[PDB]
Amino acid sequence: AVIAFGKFKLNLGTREMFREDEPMPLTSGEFAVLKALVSHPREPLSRDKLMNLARGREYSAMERSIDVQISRLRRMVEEDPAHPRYIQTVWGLGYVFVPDGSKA
Repeated sequence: AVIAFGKFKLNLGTREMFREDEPMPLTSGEFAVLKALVSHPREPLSRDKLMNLARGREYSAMERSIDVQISRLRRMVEEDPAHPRYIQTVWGLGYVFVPDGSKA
């Protein structure tokens, strides 16, 4: 279902994410993008497959952005876009989502 954290809060079903209360809109592209990652936990996929997955039917076949999107996504989830937690960007791979942390 939705994805909430100790402080952060996210929900695809409602497409509403916030941290502590700060309401943040997640456009199709964004949500779809993240959703993709939230669709496959611990699954490293290339930047292409990233937007690709998000690029299904809904209006997500135009906003070709992942590096800029992810970065922004890594922020909302992690105030500090340097030391994330549920976002493990791999240059070799692409973008993996390891919740809590186990093995990149």
